[PDB]
Amino acid sequence: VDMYIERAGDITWEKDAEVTGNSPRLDVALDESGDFSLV
Amino acid sequence: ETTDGVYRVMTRRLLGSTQVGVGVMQEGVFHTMWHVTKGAALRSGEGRLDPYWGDVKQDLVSYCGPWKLDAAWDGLSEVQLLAVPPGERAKNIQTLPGIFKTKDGDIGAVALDYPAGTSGSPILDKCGRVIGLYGNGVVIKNGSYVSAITQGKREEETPVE
Ligand SMILES: N=C(N)N[C@@H]1CCCCNC(=O)[C@H](CCCCN)NC(=O)[C@H](CCCCN)NC(=O)Cc2cccc(c2)CNC(=O)CCNC1=O
Repeated sequence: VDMYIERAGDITWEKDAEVTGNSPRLDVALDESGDFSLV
Repeated sequence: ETTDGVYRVMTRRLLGSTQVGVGVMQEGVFHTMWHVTKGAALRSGEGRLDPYWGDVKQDLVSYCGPWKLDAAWDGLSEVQLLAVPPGERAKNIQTLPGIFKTKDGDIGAVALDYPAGTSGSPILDKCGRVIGLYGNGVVIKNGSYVSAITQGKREEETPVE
């Protein structure tokens, strides 16, 4: 029942950050309920 | 409180608390993903935050005022996810976005996979501006995850009578 927020930090870009992840290009549909699905 | 920054969104039942998501306080407005709060009210310290604007299709909700975050991915540049995972320190991870191609246009998308309660974590450009929130995405064939860079519209001020 009790949903609450607690601060977790400042928002900053980190200068020497770890880099990861590829850059996929995906065909997707977005429905009226906010669901993305692959086409 | 409404001091700027990134916040965890927690739920408490009978035993202890669970982190269900993350959101961004900016200009006195709290920004998070709809699936984190289901559009319900939030407590901040002793104060209540009431939903103000939201859109389940964008999977976004703002509290106390209209959506304030208006920076967009430029397309070409790397971005950072300022991930705030349950039970862990906030950490930045840098990545070059891919693309969700939709019938209505392209959406930047990050191939970064974090616990569900990381939903709402901000994605940043190199100026530290929030260009979207993490956590509305798809699972591709090998089970890994790709999140849209989900950003709301900062509307012009509403007229006054
Ligand atoms: N699956 C991952 N590799 N990572 C995801 C990352 C989640 C990041 C934060 N975002 C969300 O929680 C949102 C909420 C719904 C928004 C809806 N508007 N969820 C999604 O965007 C996709 C939507 C898929 C397409 C819908 N057509 N749902 C999942 O991924 C659920 C899923 C699927 C298979 C297996 C699992 C969990 C089991 N893993 C775990 O429990 C470990 C945790 N990691 C995960 O949950």
